[PDB]
Amino acid sequence: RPWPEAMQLITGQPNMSASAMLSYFKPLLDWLRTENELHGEKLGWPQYNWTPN
Amino acid sequence: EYDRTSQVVWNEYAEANWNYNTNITTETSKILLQKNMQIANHTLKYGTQARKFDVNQLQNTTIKRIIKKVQDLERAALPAQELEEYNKILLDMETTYSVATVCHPNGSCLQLEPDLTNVMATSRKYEDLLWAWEGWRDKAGRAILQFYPKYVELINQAARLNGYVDAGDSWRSMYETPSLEQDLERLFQELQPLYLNLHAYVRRALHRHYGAQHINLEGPIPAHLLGNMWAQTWSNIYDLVVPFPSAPSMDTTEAMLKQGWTPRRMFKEADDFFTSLGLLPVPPEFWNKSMLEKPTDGREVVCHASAWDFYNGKDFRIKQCTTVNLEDLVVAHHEMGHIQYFMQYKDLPVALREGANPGFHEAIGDVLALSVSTPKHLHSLNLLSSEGGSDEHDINFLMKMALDKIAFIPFSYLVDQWRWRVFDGSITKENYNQEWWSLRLKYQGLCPPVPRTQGDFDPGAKFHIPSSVPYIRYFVSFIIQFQFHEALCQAAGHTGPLHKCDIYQSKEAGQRLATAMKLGFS
Amino acid sequence: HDINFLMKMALDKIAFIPFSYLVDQWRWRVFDGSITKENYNQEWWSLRLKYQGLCPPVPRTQGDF
Ligand SMILES: *[C@@H]1O[C@H](CO)[C@@H](O)[C@H](O)[C@H]1NC(C)=O
Ligand SMILES: *[C@@H]1O[C@H](CO)[C@@H](O)[C@H](O)[C@H]1NC(C)=O
Repeated sequence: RPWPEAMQLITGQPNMSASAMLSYFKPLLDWLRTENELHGEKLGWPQYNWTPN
Repeated sequence: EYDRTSQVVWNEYAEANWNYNTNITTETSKILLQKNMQIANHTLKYGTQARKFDVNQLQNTTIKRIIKKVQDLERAALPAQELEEYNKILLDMETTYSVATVCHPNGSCLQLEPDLTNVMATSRKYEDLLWAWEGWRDKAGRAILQFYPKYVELINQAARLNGYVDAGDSWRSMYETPSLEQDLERLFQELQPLYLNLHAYVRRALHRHYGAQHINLEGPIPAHLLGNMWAQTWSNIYDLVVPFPSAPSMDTTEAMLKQGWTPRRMFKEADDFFTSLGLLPVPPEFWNKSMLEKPTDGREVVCHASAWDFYNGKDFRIKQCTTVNLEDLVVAHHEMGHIQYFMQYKDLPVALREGANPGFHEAIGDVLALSVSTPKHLHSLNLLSSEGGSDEHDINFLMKMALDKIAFIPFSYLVDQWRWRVFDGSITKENYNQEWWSLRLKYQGLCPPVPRTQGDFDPGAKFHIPSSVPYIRYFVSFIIQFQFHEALCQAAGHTGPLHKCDIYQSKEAGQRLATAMKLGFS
Repeated sequence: HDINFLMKMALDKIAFIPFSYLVDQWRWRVFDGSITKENYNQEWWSLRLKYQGLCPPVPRTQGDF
């Protein structure tokens, strides 16, 4: 049988979602955001044209 | 009824555009905004009326075409607040690009069109070129980046309401080609080897001049060591890449100085060539009603534009002012072609008064310009060149003409490729510049002279990016104009060395151009 | 203890997510003919920079694969 049927059988929805992954790492995500805002750091790499050597 | 009302509405809108582009103030901005609101109102009303019609069941072609073209509202499909915000964003981007001047804080300041372009095309010092390039990119891009995401979102919303898909389909639908991208990619792959050879030769010449610290044999050339602020048409100044300097090589620098060669008489010469081709002349009011010279005050015009049509059948002005040069002559020929194309289909209805293909305008304007740039026609008019007497002269002219019209193909492809990618959401706001420079490296052979970090909106330095006009029409026109010239030279009765074939009193070629150019968008 | 364990698991899995998304993306683009042959490493490193945020420690010229 096609994949969505087994997806619905295992969980209940015939779709792929990242909500479970985000919920699993929620305490870590919150603590990491707090630490990053405390340390004064910006997300991403806004100096993309950079090479160590 | 639509034609009857649209004629006057668009005539008044074009008058407002003239007044804004010549008498730049804040009252001109207010008048332009409110007249944009008025034309949006008219277009919305008549498009809503035409939406009740059905195009599929209409058993005709011309009326079907008119209804189909009027079906979409373009920008006027947005809500009132969204339309007002979009107009304000577009005006703000245009006015922050036109007025931007970058300078050393010592006190002396320079403008793009008068001085920065001149100081970039003339100077040969690495540091001065780097200063000009970096400063202009800095100021223009950092000014425009604040607005650009909002403009992208609003234009995407307008296109989605019009029934297209994320504003890429909207601009690709002007060509009526479901397979446009594949055809253009095939054409670019065909032109790739010649461009690669020219790039290698130019890199060798630049390494000979600037040394090895800046330019190495293996690798890209810096994007500012070429001649233009954007390197769109690089090394048009070919004094550094001339194959072998020969005595009969044309100078084309003093040949328009000891004879005066005012812009008025250059446009007169272009019009005379157009008439001798066998085409109807421009109305006499054009010269004394338009403007093509420097002003008598500080505020003259926007940085760069093209010819303007008023759709009322009498006003065919030209706005370009660039003093006197050979590039000025070719640009004047291009604008004369634009005007003659605008004037050929005066008989057609207003909805069809656009042109057969957005690239056809530039292609037909520039094919005669390509024809007149040959040394034979220059010999026939005020100059003395060896023509086809020496093969070395022919190869030098070919190289000079190929530094134009080639190395512009990759840029004209690249700009609209990047804009299509950003419009369709593939380029996220966080990496506007990284993908632009990746395209610059991939298609062209250019590298950023200075590390260009995120937060520098390099694509905003091009005028067409904030002004929001398509750019791939130039690539299409540069592809097509050579086909047009080949056909017109075939109609001349001889082909031989096509690189030096010249069109002059070819009545049959002019007639063939007219019978297929009078069709317009029909 | 909870934060340490979650950080270890994140380093195990979420650090792997973008690389696994990028490698097959590059391969798909190669098979489609959108990568040609002149720039194999260039597009790979562009994808690495865009997704995983990594940079070549040494200048990677063409011919390295
Ligand atoms: C241009 O603007 C000035 C602003 O003082 C105005 O007086 C003038 O009438 C305008 N030009 C024309 C031709 O109306
Ligand atoms: C545009 O039409 C609407 C119709 O409701 C009207 O309210 C508005 O005043 C019109 N605007 C202009 C500038 O004519």
